[PDB]
Amino acid sequence: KKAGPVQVLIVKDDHSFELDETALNRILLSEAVRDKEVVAVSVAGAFRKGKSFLMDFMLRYMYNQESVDWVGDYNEPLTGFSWRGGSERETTGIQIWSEIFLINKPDGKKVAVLLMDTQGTFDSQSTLRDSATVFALSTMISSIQVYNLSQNVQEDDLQHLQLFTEYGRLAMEETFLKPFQSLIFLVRDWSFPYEFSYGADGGAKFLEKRLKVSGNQHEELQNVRKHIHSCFTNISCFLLPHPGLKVATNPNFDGKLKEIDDEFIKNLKILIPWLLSPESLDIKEINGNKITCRGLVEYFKAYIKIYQGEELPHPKSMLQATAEANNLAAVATAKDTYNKKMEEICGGDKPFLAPNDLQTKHLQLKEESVKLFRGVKKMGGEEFSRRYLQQLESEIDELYIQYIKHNDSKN
Ligand SMILES: Nc1nc2c(ncn2[C@@H]2O[C@H](COP(=O)(O)OP(=O)(O)O)[C@@H](O)[C@H]2O)c(=O)[nH]1
Ligand SMILES: [Mg+2]
Repeated sequence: KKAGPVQVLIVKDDHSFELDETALNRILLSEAVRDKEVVAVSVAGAFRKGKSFLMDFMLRYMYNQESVDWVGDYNEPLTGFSWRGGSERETTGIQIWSEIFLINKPDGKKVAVLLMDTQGTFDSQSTLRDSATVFALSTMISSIQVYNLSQNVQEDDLQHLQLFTEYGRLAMEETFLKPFQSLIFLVRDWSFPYEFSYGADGGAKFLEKRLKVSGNQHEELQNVRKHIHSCFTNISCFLLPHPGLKVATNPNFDGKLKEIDDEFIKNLKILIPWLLSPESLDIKEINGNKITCRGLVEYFKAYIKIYQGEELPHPKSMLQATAEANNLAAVATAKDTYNKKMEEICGGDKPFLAPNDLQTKHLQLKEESVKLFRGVKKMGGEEFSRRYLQQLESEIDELYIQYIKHNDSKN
């Protein structure tokens, strides 16, 4: 029925990660949105840090682009669809919004925006692994990762980034492109507007001090500061102020808007567009290929097989995963091209085509669609690629078959 948060990936108590593929397919494989280039916005962070709360206002904005006052009526309590849904009942894992959002970039492109909520605990390793895995995945998939910290970017906050740098540096060498898109530090209750101002301007001078290496204090947090900037195309920071005390000292805050502090609402109002304004949306791209919702479904499947058991994958294994998904996505794109181009000539209905003619069109469009497959960059390497080549040839042969059926409907 109506939209709500659907728990697509969950961490099992046995330390294994189960991905509800079916729900993922309902959402991203729907015909309306399947073929759209995709923006994947994820918020990740500790439990009980104001994530859902924020993500509300992200929905309020998405369902109300037109409004100047999407934030809502001040004398009315906050209402609308809710990420908090059933109160937690909190478990490490990833939630996505049941409704994908369709939006036009300034250049007329109709993109799909996917909202991810990433919940995990960050305290004990047997509990960090899962979190760092959920975090890994979350970041791997997302085009935009907003990292939701409480009061400051702390060393332990920067620690969870360690897992990427190893994999980044590796991916970077093999692809010759930086591996991740945008990472955003969202500092939650900033209390030094006199040291750095709230919002992006100020958030950025803050992040520059915090990320600068060689307090001499840091240890192998040096390694992260050293390489963090090479792994991410862009890294930014937003200083968000305290919601006021009615919001902080209450669970499932049911108050009216006026209850929320003014400077929190002031700044919340620039923040959300900042992240999800049409100009600000960043299309997910791996290797320099833009990714399709269908395409994105491949990367889920691939990365999930990797994080099985307590042991975490080595960059090398992750890398190989990215190769699978990257290769698969090329198949779908090339097969889509063949399929859609064939549909004109063969016809959704009409008109008649002589058997030998269908033959000659098919194999040229098959050879040429295979060429496009070869054209796209492949993570793994030709040898690794070649197994997928066959798959594409085989998937096209079965599409050919289906098209002789249709063709052979002219008496
Ligand atoms: N101190 C503080 N508390 C907040 C903020 N935003 C929300 N809260 C409150 O903190 C509690 C946890 O927020 P919640 O939405 O459940 O975040 P989540 O549990 O991480 O998804 C809720 O009762 C909120 O009412 C914030 O920016 N600062
Ligand atoms: Mg949440």
